[PDB]
Amino acid sequence: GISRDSRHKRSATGAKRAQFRKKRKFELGRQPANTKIGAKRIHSVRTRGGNKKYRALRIETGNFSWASEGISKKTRIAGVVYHPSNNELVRTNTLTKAAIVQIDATPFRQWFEAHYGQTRAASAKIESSVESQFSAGRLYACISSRPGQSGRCDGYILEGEELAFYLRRL
Amino acid sequence: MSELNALLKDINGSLTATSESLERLSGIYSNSPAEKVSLLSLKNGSMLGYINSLLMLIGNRLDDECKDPSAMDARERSIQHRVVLERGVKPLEKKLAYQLDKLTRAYVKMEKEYK
Amino acid sequence: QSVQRDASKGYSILQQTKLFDNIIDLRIKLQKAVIAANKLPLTTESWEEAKMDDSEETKRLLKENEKLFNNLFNRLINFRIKFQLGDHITQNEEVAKHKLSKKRSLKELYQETNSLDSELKEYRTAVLNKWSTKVSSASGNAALSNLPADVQVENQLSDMSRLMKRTKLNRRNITPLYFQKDCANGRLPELITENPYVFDDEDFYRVLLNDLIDKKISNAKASKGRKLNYSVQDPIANYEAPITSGYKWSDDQIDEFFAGLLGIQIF
Amino acid sequence: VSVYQVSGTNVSRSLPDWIAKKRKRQLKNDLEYQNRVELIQDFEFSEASNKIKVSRDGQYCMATGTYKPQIHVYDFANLSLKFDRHTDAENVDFTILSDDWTKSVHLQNDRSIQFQNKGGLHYTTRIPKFGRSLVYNKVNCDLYVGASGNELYRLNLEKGRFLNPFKLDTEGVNHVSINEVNGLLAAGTETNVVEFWDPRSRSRVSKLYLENNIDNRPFQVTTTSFRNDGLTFACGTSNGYSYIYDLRTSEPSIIKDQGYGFDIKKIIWLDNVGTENKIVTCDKRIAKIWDRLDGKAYASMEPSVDINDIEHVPGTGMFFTANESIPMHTYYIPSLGPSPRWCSFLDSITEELEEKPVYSNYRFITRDDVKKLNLTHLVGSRVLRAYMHGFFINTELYDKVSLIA
Amino acid sequence: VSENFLEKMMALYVSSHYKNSPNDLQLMSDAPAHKLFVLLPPIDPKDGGRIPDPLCVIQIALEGEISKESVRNSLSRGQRAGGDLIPWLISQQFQDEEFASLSGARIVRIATNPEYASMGYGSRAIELLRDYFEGKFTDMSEDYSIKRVSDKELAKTNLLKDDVKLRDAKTLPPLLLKLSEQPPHYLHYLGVSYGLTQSLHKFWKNNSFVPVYLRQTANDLTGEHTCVMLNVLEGRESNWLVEFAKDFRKRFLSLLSYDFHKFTAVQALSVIESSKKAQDLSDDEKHDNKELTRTHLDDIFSPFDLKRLDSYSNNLLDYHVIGDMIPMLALLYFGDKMGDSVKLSSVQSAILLAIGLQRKNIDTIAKELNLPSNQTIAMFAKIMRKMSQYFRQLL
Repeated sequence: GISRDSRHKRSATGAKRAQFRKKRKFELGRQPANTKIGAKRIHSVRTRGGNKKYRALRIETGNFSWASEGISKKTRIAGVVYHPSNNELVRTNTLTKAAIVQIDATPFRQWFEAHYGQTRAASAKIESSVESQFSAGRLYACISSRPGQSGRCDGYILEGEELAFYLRRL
Repeated sequence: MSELNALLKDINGSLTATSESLERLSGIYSNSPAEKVSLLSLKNGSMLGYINSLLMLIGNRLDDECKDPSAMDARERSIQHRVVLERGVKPLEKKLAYQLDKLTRAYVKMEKEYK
Repeated sequence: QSVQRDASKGYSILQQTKLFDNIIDLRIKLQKAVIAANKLPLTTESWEEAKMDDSEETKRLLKENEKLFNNLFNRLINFRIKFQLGDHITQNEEVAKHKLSKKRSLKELYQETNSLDSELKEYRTAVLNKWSTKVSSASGNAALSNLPADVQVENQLSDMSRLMKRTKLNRRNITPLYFQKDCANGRLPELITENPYVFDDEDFYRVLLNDLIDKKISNAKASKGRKLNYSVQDPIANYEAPITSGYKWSDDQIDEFFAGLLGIQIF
Repeated sequence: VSVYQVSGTNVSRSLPDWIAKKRKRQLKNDLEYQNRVELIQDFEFSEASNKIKVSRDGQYCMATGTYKPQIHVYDFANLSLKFDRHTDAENVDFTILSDDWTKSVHLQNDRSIQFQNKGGLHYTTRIPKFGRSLVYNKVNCDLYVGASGNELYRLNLEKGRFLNPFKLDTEGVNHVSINEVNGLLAAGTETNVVEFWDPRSRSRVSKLYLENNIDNRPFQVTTTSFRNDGLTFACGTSNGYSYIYDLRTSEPSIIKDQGYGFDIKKIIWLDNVGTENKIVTCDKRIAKIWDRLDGKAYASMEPSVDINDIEHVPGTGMFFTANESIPMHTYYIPSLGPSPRWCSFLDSITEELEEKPVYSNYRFITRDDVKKLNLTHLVGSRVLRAYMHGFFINTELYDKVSLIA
Repeated sequence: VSENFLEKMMALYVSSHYKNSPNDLQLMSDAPAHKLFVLLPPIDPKDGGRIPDPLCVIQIALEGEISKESVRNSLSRGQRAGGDLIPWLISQQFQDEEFASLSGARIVRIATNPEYASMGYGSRAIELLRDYFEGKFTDMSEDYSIKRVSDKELAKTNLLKDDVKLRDAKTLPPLLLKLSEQPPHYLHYLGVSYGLTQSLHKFWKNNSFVPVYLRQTANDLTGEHTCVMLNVLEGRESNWLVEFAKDFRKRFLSLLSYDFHKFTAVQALSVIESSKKAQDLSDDEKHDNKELTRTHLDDIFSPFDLKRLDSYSNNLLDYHVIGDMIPMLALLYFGDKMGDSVKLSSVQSAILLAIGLQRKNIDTIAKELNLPSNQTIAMFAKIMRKMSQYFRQLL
């Protein structure tokens, strides 16, 4: 039933276009895959051609990157904190690209201690807000993946201007 | 440090804060026609007295002379005050309990209505 | 109008009840003193030896000790007098005010304690009689005519010997300082585990804690439908039919029950 | 009390169901697979289930899925999936208007109310703000939709018109419920208050401020349910506290807390089963059965997998749970009542059922909460019995210690 | 004011009753034992002393305290003295002389407003009753007799000049009295007499009354059997009720088949349960059920009979073949000789009671419980299995 055809839309002048032809498979549409937190249910999709798409209905772990330190770890997802498009997705804890979420800080903290030998000093200096988040034990992260396409919830830690932006939005 | 001195410090620390409760408690009562349940006021004065017998118990012990290490005068008063609480008051208020609960709830309901 | 009296007494009861939790807090805080006091020496030589262990140290604490009790207990005897005045326990208002004004000594402070106790004793006899008569009448025990409360107090007070032995029980196993030295030297006539000199009110102290514990528990923009459109949506028109029977209760009972939702001598 | 799992995954909680699917071809030789009996054929969603509801006729049931979003309909008389229908978006809520499965309304997460007739999807309408619950008024035939915003949406099926919306003092409606005998509606606001509104008029009869002495944490009203008697009213909070109110009086008659500190997903009154003074409270992990009057726990329901919904078959000891697992679990408790008519010989095989049996009786307290309550010294004592990460304590002692802290 | 207030109670009293007679009015005013008692809503101070409407009105009669000598003389003569219904009936049925001496009160009638029925007002009134006679309403604020016309006044008045006037309002006490004001009489029990209906039986069971007697003759006007239910007060001895309850239970169980076979199994089960609640009232263990002995088991059932029961549990036997054991099994189970080992559901007990004691056919049970015959058979075969296991472990 979902279609992407522009024909059903009326013209730029506002003229109501008549139905040229029946809906076609090649201009089909599919639903949103409303990914949520929990023990990782996924499935595949057969798309146009021999290609396939992975649909993450639920996922509790994701590969998140500390860009400032240039590292990446797999960590458990805490919960959705802010989504710019719709707050209901935040209430429903729906996982989607650009969604602001909370993640465990255990692996990042352990790596920081390992590499820097600190809980040399100048390099160990990082932002104050991220240090506060470490003290809390949870980190604000932004999902850079599209779970409803690739089946992955990859993302990155918020920092600097973006972190301040999403903190003040919070 | 000597055992007596550490003990004496504990008594000193014990007393100084029993005071601030005492001024605080005396302040609120002095802040308070309303007639009180005369049974309870006895159940007050008795257990005031019990605490006082405990204080004369403490005081008699503390005297470096200790003519009365057993502090028998403090003992008997503590007995009398505890006696009245446990068997005189306690059964009577149990027979009395339910309507006291009915009166206090009535006042609370009235105050909630007023606010 | 009787509601006002009923409300006022409830306030008095409430004020009356809070007063205990404040005093029971006083007893709770004093609990560390009685335990530590029971650990103190017993005989003059032990006190001197306790003093000789650290002479200069033992002095100011003893002065800092002695000064506070005179301040604690003197304020307390003032504290006691005003109640028995205010609660009508003492009938001589002028004498009570005179006692409050004057500053009293330790020996005199003991005398007031004896008088305050003695005056309270007559109050016990008068009080315990009245309610026992009332409860007896209220329960039909008057119709029947289970001892009077005052009689029970008198009888068990007559069983005076038994109750020290309960007090003298050393449940906590407190050993006062230099107890062994006093025992060896024969300086403790009463002894010559139950200790006559160690006082244990732990069973009672716990009960008030439990009672205070038990009390509080019981007390405790147009697009996408984003604006509202009231027009007819024909597909849903007449999707169902209303049930004319209505709600099971009558409307009068209904409109009633919502009102109460969540709140010649005639009388 | 004896509780039986008629159907569902019987593997360890940590073990996922799809791994068992790989194991199924391995264990085809094992006898227990042959001996295992299913109640309804295809009583599973490809991935998971959200909500489950039974027709008032009692010969049909309705459920919805995650992928593809289905609306399964199972015929109890036929013990099979009557049909399968895909939906454009994931369903949030639905109610069955008709006696049979023919006429239903489903509230989707795309803020669209979609109406299904026996033939198919009839019409889709779009509400201004996203909905949190849906309830139908049989007397007036007006669909009321709770919403994220303060205003509560009113749609009148009879006139095909959307009528004026109720305006609420606070934002967020979560759950809405209607008393069939009074008609009073309770809206479970996000804040710790429930608003009571007159159906006949457009008026707030009153608003009740829920109060919890034990926890000072803010809590939200998750669920609301009226009793058929119509005088008692139940509330579910986000903190796992269930409140039953005699609606005439402000004070709560009984306060019951679930144990795990999680949202109460559903409350069901077990009047029809017999021994009417019984109530079911459902959290994500456990659905407990207890007496409204005594508060005593009668039976407890502990699936390995989280619960999304609970439904009871009227007049029987049968319960249906909409859950995260591929197979939705099915429970039979003989003591409450007889098995359904269609489940004639379920009784015959009660020995063959699993008969699953502390956690319901005791109070689960995480390690961090133990620190908050300064109960670290009791770790290792009989008072605190450690299961999983939480130290189980008596409910009375928990209310005790909380008052000190 | 009394007239208006007076009318209002009978408006409540007559409404509950079917066909009231004016004679009861003379009973209520003149007879000494009857006391007039009313539940009222909260009095709003702003209403200026206007009398609220009666929500519930209860009629009690003080009965008992019968001289022990009088009991034998009347019992030997078979003559029933007027009044004191409950002492006489219980004494006649149980031949107990001590009960008549006991002081009690019969709740003659209870009346609740039909529009407000089922809201719990009746339960509240009784729950407050049982507190009053228990003495829980004591006076907390630190006379009600009226002077009678003197013989001097009567002698001084001539018939012609008689000024017959209403009694002066000052002399009169208040129309309504608070409980704390008026002391109660010392009572041992509260008793009732009513036709055994499920709603009423459910009502009184929730009120902690226990059964003592049921008339075997149904009342012709109603077709209903009157049930006598009794509740003892705290602080009073409780034993004699417990013995009465056990006897009634044995009496009831056996008599189910004669004339109460019409009763629904659910209704019969409730009566048994209500009696068993009386045992739970007695924390004392001096009077307790006796577990069935092996010797008694052998006397009751022969070995072949035990083999017969086992085969049915194993399903190697037909239902009709085991029809023999049923009444004995029902008696022993409901006699509680089976003990802690054997327990059953409410439906399960009803089925066993019906075939065993109401003696109905299994199909008759099927229609009554709205269960198809197969489940009743299957659920029943489960019943027989558990006892067969119970007999096995005893052996």
